[PDB]
Amino acid sequence: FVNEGMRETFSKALFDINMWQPLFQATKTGCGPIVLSSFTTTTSGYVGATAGDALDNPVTNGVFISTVQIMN
Amino acid sequence: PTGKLWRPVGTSVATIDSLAIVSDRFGQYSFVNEGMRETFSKALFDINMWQPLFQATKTGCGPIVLSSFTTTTSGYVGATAGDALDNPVTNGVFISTVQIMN
Amino acid sequence: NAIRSFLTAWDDIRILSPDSAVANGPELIIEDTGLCTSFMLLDNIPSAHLTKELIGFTWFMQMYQMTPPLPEGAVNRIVCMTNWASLGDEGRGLEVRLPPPTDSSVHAYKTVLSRGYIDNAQFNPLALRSNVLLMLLQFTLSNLKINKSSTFTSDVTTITSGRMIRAFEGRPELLALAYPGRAVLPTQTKNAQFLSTAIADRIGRLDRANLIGGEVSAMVECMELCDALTLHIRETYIMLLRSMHQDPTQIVQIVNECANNLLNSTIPISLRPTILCPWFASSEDLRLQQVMHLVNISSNTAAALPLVEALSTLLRSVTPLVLDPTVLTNAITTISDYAAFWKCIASWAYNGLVTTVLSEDAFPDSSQSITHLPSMWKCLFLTLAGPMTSDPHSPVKVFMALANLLAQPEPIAIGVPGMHQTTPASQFSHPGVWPPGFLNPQLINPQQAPLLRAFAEHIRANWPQPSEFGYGSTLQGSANLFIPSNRMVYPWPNQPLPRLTVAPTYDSAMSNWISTTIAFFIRVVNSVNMTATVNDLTRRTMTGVMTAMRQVKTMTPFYIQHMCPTELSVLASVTVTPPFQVPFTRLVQNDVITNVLVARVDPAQRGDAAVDIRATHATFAAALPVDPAAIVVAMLCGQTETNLIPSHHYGKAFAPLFASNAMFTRNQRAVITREAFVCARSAVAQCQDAGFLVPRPLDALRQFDVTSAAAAEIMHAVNDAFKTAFDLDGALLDGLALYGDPRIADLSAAYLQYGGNVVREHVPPGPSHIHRALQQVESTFMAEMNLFNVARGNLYLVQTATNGNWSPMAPVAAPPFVRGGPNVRVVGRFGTIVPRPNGLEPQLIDDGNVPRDIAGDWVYPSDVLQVSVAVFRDYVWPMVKAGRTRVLVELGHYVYTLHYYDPQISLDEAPILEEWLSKINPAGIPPVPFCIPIPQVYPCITARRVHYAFTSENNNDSLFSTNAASIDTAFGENAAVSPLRWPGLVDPNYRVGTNDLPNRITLYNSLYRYNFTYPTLDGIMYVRSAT
Amino acid sequence: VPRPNGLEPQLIDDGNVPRDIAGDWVYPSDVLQVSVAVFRDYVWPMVKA
Amino acid sequence: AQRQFFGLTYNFYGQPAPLFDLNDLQELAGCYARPWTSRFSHLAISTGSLPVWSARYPSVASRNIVVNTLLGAHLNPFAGGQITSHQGITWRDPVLSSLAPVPAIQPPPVWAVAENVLLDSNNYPTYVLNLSSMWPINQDVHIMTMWALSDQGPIYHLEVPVDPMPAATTAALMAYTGVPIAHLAQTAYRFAGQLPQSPDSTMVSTIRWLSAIWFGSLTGRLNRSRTCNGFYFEFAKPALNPDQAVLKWNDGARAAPPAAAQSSYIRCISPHWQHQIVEVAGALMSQSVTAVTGLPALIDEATLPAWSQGVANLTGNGQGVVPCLDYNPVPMAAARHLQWRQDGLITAAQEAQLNNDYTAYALTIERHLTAMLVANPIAAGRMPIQPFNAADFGQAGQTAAAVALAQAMFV
Repeated sequence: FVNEGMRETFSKALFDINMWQPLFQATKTGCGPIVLSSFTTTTSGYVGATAGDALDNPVTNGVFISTVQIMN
Repeated sequence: PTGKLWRPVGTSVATIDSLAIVSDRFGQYSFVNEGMRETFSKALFDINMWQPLFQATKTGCGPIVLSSFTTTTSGYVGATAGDALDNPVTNGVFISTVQIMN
Repeated sequence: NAIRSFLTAWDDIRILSPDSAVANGPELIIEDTGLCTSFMLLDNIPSAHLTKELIGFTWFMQMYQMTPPLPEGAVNRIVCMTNWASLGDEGRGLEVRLPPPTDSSVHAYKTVLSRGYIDNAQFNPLALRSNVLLMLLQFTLSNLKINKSSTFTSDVTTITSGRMIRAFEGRPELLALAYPGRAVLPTQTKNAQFLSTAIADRIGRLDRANLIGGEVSAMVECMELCDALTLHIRETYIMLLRSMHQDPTQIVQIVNECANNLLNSTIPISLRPTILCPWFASSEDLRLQQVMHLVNISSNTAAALPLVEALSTLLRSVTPLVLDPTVLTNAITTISDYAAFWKCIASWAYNGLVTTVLSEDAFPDSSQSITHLPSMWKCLFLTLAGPMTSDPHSPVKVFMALANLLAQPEPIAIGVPGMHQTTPASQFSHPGVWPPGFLNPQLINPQQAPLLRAFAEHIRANWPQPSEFGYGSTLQGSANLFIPSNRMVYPWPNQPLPRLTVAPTYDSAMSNWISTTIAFFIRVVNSVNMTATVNDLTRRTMTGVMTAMRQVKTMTPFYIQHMCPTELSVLASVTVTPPFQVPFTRLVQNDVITNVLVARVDPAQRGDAAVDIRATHATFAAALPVDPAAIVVAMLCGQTETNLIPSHHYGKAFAPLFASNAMFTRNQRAVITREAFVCARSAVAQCQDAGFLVPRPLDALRQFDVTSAAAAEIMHAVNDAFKTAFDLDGALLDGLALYGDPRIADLSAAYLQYGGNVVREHVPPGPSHIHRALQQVESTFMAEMNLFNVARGNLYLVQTATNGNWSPMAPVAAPPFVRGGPNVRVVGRFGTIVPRPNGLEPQLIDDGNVPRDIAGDWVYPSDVLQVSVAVFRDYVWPMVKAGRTRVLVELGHYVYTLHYYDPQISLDEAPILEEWLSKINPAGIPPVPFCIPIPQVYPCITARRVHYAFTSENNNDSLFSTNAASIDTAFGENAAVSPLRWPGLVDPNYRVGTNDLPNRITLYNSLYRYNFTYPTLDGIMYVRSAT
Repeated sequence: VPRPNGLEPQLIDDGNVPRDIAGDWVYPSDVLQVSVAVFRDYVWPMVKA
Repeated sequence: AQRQFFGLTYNFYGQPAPLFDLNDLQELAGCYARPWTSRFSHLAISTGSLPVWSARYPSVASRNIVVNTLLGAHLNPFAGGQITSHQGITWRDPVLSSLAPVPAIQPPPVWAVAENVLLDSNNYPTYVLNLSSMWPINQDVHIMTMWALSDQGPIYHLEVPVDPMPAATTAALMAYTGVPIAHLAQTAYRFAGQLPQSPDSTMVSTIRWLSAIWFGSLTGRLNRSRTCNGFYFEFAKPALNPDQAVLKWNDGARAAPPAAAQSSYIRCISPHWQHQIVEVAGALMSQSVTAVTGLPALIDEATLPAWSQGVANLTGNGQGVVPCLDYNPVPMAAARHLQWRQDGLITAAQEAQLNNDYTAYALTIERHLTAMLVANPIAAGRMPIQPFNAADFGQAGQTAAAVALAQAMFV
């Protein structure tokens, strides 16, 4: 799960990169602006640290990032 | 979302270039993401606390609500037209430059 | 009548507008200029003739007396009576006239299940919510009218001088009532004191001139008295109308498009501040109207057939195509009316409500050979005519007919289990039964069964490819279910009418079919096998005839592929009943609609699974038998009139059609079926405990669980009420209450395709204005039931011999004893008295089941009291008359009826009561009888009288005021005129348009008198012109 | 198409955009056949003038 | 009631006399040469969808654009006190009805041709002393003022209170249901132009609530699934007559009253308003309100033409002014379709579809006006087109801010 504040970071990190947009095109590197909404998803279920406690966090259409994504 | 808010500019469909930082007579509305309100609230909260001493000494000017410096605009909010296109926010809470000043 | 005439430009001839009835229109516009009310202040007990004192005003010498605006005299209640001050042209025969609380209001509560067993003197307590819902539904419908604005006259009566009041020519008596406070004679008397605090300003009309067209205003703001409930119902109906208003100007385009430009017109329409054309129904609605006709027709084929001939007429009476075998006969004869046909094209327009199958006679008995000539011909006619039908199973039945005939020369195995090459062709009528060999020609062998592998090969690659085309206008509203909006589905491939030539007239889909088939059979009648019985000469004569047919120059194949779509496209718009049409399918097997069905509730939530009766019939739609032998002729000889400019022809024909405003009757009967539905579904969904989500403002009223059979009556009462209110023709909504469960949730029509797939068109009725009002009314009935005589709360029966003050209605003293209180015993079911041998006194059977004794105080659930009144009246009732026992009957609500008496005439109440007990029985209780003392104006020595009844809740809210003609009252329960009823007239903080509705029916409101004009189009209509 | 309070009746031109009678018209004969009733009542009184 | 309308005469665009000749006086529809209560006269009788425009009047706003310079050319009163006369044409008497040729024996003084003459209204004492008769003239002059204070589209005024629609408003509005925006402009105008009404009259707060309720629909904010209070405007296909609006009533999920007042003047920079009966209707439908109730505040000097700079009591520059958010038809409707897709009214395929079907329609509007301005220049005499220049037609100003105003006007 990508709790509210943890999106602040990855957004604040990507925000500081998007800033350099004019230099990415100029030098043909990069690959377009990096939206954090490209690494996440909209699954829904119970989200906790263990079956026991995850049972008390029914989240619907929350925004989670899969492992292989947490990689990119 | 984060950054300044943008809105479609000129003739055409919304697109990555339709957008333009919605600036104006007040400066540019920059979005006030959830956590960044925690700070300005935590800062104002520590001031409101001293309410009884502000009246006593006729200084101050009433309690400072953070909802007096913001607004409820809506548009796309990003760091650049390209990426701001993926953050359509409706009636978000932005604080204009001249306000970010007060 | 939306359209009245249509002077056609080219012809210059004014076409004026005109088991299945002729759909007429709903009486959508009724209006009365009289007071907008249905709660009069009828006085009950007349006044004891006081000595006037202050008489009328004195202008110079004359002395002007004015009629007392409010009811005066002893006790004046608020007796409910729809259109009591109605001063308009007419009223939808159906109202609510309840007699003052002093009479048996019982009758008005006997619709639903009451009729039959209940004595005319008592209502059914068990069916009360069901009977109050229907009672209000008539109080609504009754009040569904528009408020013409009448003619004002500047009032010059001092206090109110300057204010523009309203005339009231019909009966000047109203002018008095209409504006209370206007010229109030200072005669200090309850009434006069109140009317004195009336704001001079509130009286008359509010706004200034406004949209003054000509000299009359478009819509004024009269202020006259008008019970918020009635004012709110009408303010709903005004909306119901506006809702379905149709922009008059757009009407030109609707006709222009609905006719495909063949006919183009122009209709000048003076736009005004007011104007109202209730001719438009949204596609959102039209679909609930479609699935609606689907319910009334049901499995009944006789009611569906009227629809396909209605079209079979219009079609033929408009086609440029003229069928005639003269040419065919000649051609054939050398070497040797067509309802069937027209009831095959009009059959496609309803392919889904009634398919057209091939008469079983057509098929050649599977036990017959192909060598048998009469047989092989009965087969050739069964092919040439095959595609012409709308049976999803024709491509098979056809192929099968030949698989039958030559069962021995071409003995090919049939895949479908339990079936053999010799199975009667007809028999195959399910996408399952289809032979695999037919589904894939490859399976058959060229040399094993030559003819078949060649015949299936033929059909697999020749049977016309279905198609479609748009139709009607886009500003219309689909009204069709399965196939895309305003756009039909045609059997053969269609194309824009090309300039007649040798090309399009031999290249049509049907030309190919007619051709390649005759081609194929010519090789069959020439088979080596034929030799067995076919002569060499006669075998040639066969090729001679079948070739005549093939080469005959028929012009229908071209019509059925270029000119026939343009007719249906149009004809499918000028019909009071739009075309129901399930998608066509050629050989795609698993997807060929097996069944079509209407569901009165999605299977999921459908308790008591009940399929749609339609399922019983073999083919999904009413199987109408069409004879191949006939259709083939029609198909093989359709020459058109020598001179023929398609433009001018179709033009002249579709002219008379758009002259009859039958296109708008459809939109109108539609918006009323959606009203009668969102209202029916609600009323039956409110009487059952579970069932469809509908606000239940009347859940407190006692009502047993309505079964399936019971609903059909709450359903006939609702459906039958609507028809009477809007005087409609045929079915409407009774289709729902004539079979299946009248307890409908949300209608939906769905067809299942053999490929195991169910497409289901849900059709939820968009917000019913009528119903929105009804709900608000039911909601009001709770906070104001006394105005309908019904009273809430239990009835106490403690005997009280006081000679003092009484008010059974709102008793000030504390409840004799609460139910779960100390020492009170609830009487057990049956309420059985148990006589006791020897000295011991008779004792009542306790609820705890252990018999207790009578002396004391019991709580009688009305249910028990009604199943033993005889035992009650002979054991506990007497024990009550003697101050020994105190009963407490429990009735949630009921119809009370009080009788006023002289506080000075000492009379016991027991008799006036048992008159009651006497009529109580299981089948129903008579109105509870309270006895209130007429409020005396002068101190009078009252007489001792014993009373027995009185309620727990205060139910004297009905009581409007007592002794309006006096400076006050000395004895009876005195009641000054409550300002609350008139927040508009009295209170300075009123707000034009503000109600109270859910809680308290206000009297002097602020209605909005309208002045609508009904434009009635009649324009010129130019055709297209050759070119 | 007729026009309100004293305005020239527009003659629906070819492009399908009503134009006005006081001018120069080209009448595709066929048109004139399914239309005379009109021609004679609005354009004719015009040609004479 | 109300009597104190501050006006402003039309601009000359650098031309000698006012852009109109003698023939314009005896061609106006309705009442002879009476310019008062005209505007929506040639539309009194609807024949079809096709916009009413002839040879001399090449467009929809052509009828009004002409009655404007013709109006100002004969407005010495309120700005001088006299009656005067322009080219031998004057009013009959003090009531100011139709225009007849200068009466003999006692002819009025010749009007001194001048550009942009400030109207004070109180300067003509006869007006207040005869209000109930010459009332329409107040509504009309107000129109000319809103049209004069702009070189690109009439500047009307939206508002919407902080609280929900009154109880008398909701009952009055449920009568203009099946009525196109083209007709709502006709019923609105014909209302406030025949009898002195009050600023707080029921029909005034409802017609204003009907105008601002129309803007949200025009922006897409108030569609089929988001009503202001049960009222909206369903739009048809742009390729199948987009002029059709109609005030449909539903029972869906209403919006919510804004935190504060959203008073704001709006304009249509794109010269498209000229031929669009929908834009001209939306403008004049709002002007009917600011007529009975003078300007709620002053107009922003931010942009506007070079002649409306610092007017007497119309356009200011201080803090008592209200910003003017001007838009452009094409980008506005392009953003209007985008709103429908957001909530799920149209498919993501009909998003880029309705844009091509509309931009093609708005192209017809452009191809028409450009071809008319060349045919009818400006130095010729009249001004049925109003010289807009071909360098524009697609330079959308702060249209993106007008859309953000609708989102804020209905939260």
